[PDB]
Amino acid sequence: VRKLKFHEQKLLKQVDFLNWEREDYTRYNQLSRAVRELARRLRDLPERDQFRVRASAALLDKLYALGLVPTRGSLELCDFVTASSFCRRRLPTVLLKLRMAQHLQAAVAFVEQGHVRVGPDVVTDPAFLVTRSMEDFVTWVDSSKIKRHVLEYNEERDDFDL
Amino acid sequence: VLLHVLFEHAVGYALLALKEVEEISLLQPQVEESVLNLGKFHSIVRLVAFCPF
Amino acid sequence: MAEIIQERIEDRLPELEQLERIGLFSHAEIKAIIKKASDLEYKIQRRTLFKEDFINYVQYEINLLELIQRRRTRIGYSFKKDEIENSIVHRVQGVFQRASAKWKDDVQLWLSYVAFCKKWATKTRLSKVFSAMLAIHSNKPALWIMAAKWEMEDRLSSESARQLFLRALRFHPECPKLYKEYFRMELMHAEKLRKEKEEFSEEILKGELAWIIYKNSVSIIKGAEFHVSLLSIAQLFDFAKDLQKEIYDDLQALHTDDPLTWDYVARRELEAKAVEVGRKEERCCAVYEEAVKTLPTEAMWKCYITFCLERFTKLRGKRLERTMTVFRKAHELKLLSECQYKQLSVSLLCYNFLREALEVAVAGTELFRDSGTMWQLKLQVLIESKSPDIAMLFEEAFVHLKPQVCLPLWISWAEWSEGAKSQEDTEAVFKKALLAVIGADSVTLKNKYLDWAYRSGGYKKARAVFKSLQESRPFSVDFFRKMIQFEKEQESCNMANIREYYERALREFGSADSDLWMDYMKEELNHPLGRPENCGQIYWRAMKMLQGESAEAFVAKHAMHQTGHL
Amino acid sequence: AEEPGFLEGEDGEDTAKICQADIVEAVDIASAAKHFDLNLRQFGPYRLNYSRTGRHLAFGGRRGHVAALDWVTKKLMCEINVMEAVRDIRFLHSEALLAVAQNRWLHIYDNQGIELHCIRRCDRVTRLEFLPFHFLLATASETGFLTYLDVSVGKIVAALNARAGRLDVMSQNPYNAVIHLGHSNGTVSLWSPAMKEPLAKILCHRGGVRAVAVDSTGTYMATSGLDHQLKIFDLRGTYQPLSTRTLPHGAGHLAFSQRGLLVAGMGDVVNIWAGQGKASPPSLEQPYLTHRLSGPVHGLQFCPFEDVLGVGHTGGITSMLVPGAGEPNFDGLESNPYRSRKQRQEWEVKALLEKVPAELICLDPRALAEVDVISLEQGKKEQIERLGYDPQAKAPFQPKPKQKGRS
Amino acid sequence: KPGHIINPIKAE
Amino acid sequence: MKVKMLSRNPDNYVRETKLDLQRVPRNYDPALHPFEVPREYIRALNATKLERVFAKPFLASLDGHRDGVNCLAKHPEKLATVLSGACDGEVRIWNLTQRNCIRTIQAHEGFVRGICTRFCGTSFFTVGDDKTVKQWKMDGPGYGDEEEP
Repeated sequence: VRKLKFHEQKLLKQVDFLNWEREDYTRYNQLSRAVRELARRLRDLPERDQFRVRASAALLDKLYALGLVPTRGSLELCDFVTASSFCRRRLPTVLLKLRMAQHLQAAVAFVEQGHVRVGPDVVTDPAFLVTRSMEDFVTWVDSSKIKRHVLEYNEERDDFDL
Repeated sequence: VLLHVLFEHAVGYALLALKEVEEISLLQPQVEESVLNLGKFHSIVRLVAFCPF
Repeated sequence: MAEIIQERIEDRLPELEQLERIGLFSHAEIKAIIKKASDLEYKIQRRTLFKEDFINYVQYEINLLELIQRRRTRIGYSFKKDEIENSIVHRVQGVFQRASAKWKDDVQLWLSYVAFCKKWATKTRLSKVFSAMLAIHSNKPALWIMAAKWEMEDRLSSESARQLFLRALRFHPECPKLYKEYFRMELMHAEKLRKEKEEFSEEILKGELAWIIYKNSVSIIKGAEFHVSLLSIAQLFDFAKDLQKEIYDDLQALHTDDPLTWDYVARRELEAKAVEVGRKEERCCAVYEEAVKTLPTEAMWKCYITFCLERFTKLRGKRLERTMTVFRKAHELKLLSECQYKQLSVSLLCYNFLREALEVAVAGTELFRDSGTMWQLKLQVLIESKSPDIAMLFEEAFVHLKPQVCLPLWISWAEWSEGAKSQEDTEAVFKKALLAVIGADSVTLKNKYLDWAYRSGGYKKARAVFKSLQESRPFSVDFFRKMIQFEKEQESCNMANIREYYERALREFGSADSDLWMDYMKEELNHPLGRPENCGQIYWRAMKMLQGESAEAFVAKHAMHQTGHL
Repeated sequence: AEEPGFLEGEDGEDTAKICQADIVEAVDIASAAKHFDLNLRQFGPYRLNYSRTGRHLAFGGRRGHVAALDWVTKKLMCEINVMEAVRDIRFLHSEALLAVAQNRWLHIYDNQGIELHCIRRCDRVTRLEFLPFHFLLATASETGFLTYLDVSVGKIVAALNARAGRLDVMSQNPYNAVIHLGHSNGTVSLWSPAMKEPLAKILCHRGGVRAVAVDSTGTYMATSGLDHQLKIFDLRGTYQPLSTRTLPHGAGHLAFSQRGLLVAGMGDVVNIWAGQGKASPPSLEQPYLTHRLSGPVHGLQFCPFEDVLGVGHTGGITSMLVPGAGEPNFDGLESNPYRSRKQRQEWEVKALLEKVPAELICLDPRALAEVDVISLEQGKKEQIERLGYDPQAKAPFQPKPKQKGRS
Repeated sequence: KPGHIINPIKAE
Repeated sequence: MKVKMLSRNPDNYVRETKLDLQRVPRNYDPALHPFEVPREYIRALNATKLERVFAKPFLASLDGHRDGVNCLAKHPEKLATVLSGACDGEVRIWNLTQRNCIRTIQAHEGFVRGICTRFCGTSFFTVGDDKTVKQWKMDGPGYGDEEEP
């Protein structure tokens, strides 16, 4: 609507539904809420329960494997998982960490043309969480123009390997 | 508060008539616009006579 | 916004529905009035206001008032004036009051308000309008008179007109126009009282109340003309001969040493039969020299000479010797000025009298040797007399004229030398003239030199003179237009020469002369030797060289030429 | 300033047999431009809605084609592809906002094609209709539920279980603001968000009710059913059938114009009855105008202030010319077709400050003026249920701890 | 009127 | 067949220049303006809410007496001139427009128990605990002259 005057705002607190005329972070928030809520339940079990030991170990190793957790630890670190932890594991930002790209928009752009592969397979979805194990095996796809430039700068271009 | 004011200028004498005014609160931020704004000033003050030199 | 506009339309409804009830207007006509009134209402209720919309609103109601009036006569319906006419009239007055407040300085708007109030409004309403206008426009004497005129002639109240005049003189103590109209109105008041007695104080009836005005006004304004003016209004009324007699006697007694008073006495004496017309004139003259002995000033003399010419131009021999003596008499007194010397001499020439004009001419040259205008006046006389002294005239004239710039004398000498002197002497006169006159006055001299060459000689003589003068830069377009015409009259008509003359003229005046460019373009089309395909480049050259309004004038002239209107 | 249009035949001519081609040539070029035939055969049959101001039109196809446009000028505001079936389309208090009844949930769109809200609660909605002065959007669902949504705030004020099976026939009374629901029982139900039960039930047909409509004044109700009957009922306290006629087939769609003309949608054929309407219902004796569509009809509506009727069908969308249907003189402050953006945004602020609360909807719009006489204990009971507790009840006494041997 | 002194009623 | 349709002439409804204001035809048909009773009830409720928001009665306080105020007298001819008297015996004249004290006089010893103004407005009368009735001039003393009853 139109900007409200002083007296109008007192009468109408908010009209935000009709107030018309950059990323949702909605699904990550739901997953972050499910993890934290699950941590509350397991914390409420008796401290010497064998089920508590097994469930907490199974949960916390899963988070560590996907990279949402920095280091091996207890349920204390489990309360720090947020949308930022999920965003850090996306494929474009891993390229930005690995210095394969210097800007996020450049890192995103590399993905859809298919210059980036995770092992044998080529991944074109920017929304893709890479595991710690799979992070070791991300590289330029062969016969890509970017890989030519890297080899040319290093003076290591070999045309027998195409 | 209807009264007449005599104003002397280099060009001549001016006689003006005042219709109404808020006397007690005249020097207050909202009421003072009665004389500051030309549109509001015309509503309460009229020129009844003028004699140039 | 429109809520004020919607406010005013509903007020118009009750009188409109009454017009439907009488049958004066049809229901469709009622709709048309509402629609048009709404459009005019929108213009005057805006935040941005113009004077024209208020006039349009007022003019519409006046036209509506007339249309109602004409229809009421055909039906013979005279009722309900208050519900219909007074409603419209009151609404118009509100518009004028709003407009007059917005534009106080506009007198035309004020007078339009006054004019409407006379026709349609109550006299008490018109009283307020005059007082409101006079409050801010008291510095205009004419507005005071208009209010006083309405009170006297229309409202028939002499008392109210008197206070209006008396107050006006306090604002304008020195105005002669206010005194004269005040003088007239009191004399007009005396006439009204005289008629009043016939139907059924005495000092008022005698015009003494107007006599007080005359005595005081003369003291404030010490002028002969104002005194003479007051006597004129006094004469216009049949009664009060004593008042006319009193003012007339005071005119001679109080105002002396002024020529105007003496002239007035003389013209009054103007106001078998040819003899009877005669001895009045000497009696009028008898006054004039009587003024001369008393007042010997130069100004009084000319009033006597100018009287003499008027009788002569209006028996003709009889009027003449009066002019002869007074012209001579002034001449030894040397009081007569140069302007009246010419006026007599020209007047004598028109009536075929050729011996006196020489005496006037000689007297002017002796008195004013430097004045070249008198020398031209003498020059015209001797040609009329056909005396063989024209050659002697020029030798005397030029030696007396030390200034080199005497343009009419040089032209006259060239004209005379053509008629009664050899061809070589005419060329000698022309060459001397071009040496003496160097500036813009040489423009006319060069044109007459070229015209003489074609007539005295032939085309060859004109070509020789044109070649010599083609580099003396002060020119006119007539110099080149004449040479173009001479080339056209010859049988050869060399097209190269025609273009050569046009290029020289366009070099001098091409920046400003739209006609010269159009003439050049028409030459290439209409001439048998012309090349019409050059017209494209002439137009392109004309547009670039012409500047400002001249360029746009050429476009219009050429567009007119493309059609047959030319 | 303006007068309604007319259409009278001469020399015994019947206005029913007059075709649209004859009307177009005989009327001015501006009105002739209002008659056009959009042809969209590839996607499903179309449902249409006119904006409350007659300037704007929006439509939706069964296969998922949704577009909004100014129809006076031929400009396209938006054209989008929703990825599933669409059952109904409605405007929301202006041309700016569009609500679509998709296959699985309800969605809110801008007039430029931008999705704004997806309401997960409202699911499998068949019919939509907007109450303007309360800012309420009413939804009828397949599961049998009736839901009210407050668009001003974004909260669902009420969700009512009709408990009558599938809900597919819905209309509103502009004068009354109640909702009418048709059933296979032959009954019409009146609903308000305040009640958990219908305000009234009226038996109208010997078979299932297929269409329902009421006039702008709120006086007359028109219904049709499988029993091949067209009925007109008096809603002003009487509920009796004023007029009855037998038809070849039950009317799938019905509507009322602002001057009281009644239109019936029968398969691929549209029929219009006109009556004097001056304190009288329309005459069902003989139709006023007729027309045959290319495909079976799926939606009907009259433009608010124009002499045109909008028809949606399988072939596409057509615009008919109906002389005398639109109301001639509009008010510039409530619904101005010729309004600027700044005029529009001043109007919406006035309306928002002026919203009527939901609980005030009753059968009588003037019931608030009437003085209710109830027992004192009756008011005491009613205060309890609305609040959930007695606000004047005294809690059991607990002595305070005191000193000098009193603790 | 905003600036005018209001006097008591007088017989008239 | 004879027919006209509803065709508004645009010049009647669209303004003519940008200097012009938009035209607003009005129709008072009750069918176009429903829910009149609930609608005006909401408008009345909003007005009462705004009245409570905008209620700000306090304007100013005038200081200067050295003891409690006991008397008040307004001036018959002037709105902005008022007279006051304190228990210490001083009388003060105030300008309401300027919100300051114009004059101070030591009128009495003890309280001043009353003060009244002559109807013309050129004098006022006072009464104190010294068993005295005094008449003063409303106009202030000239220059530095001490004020005298």
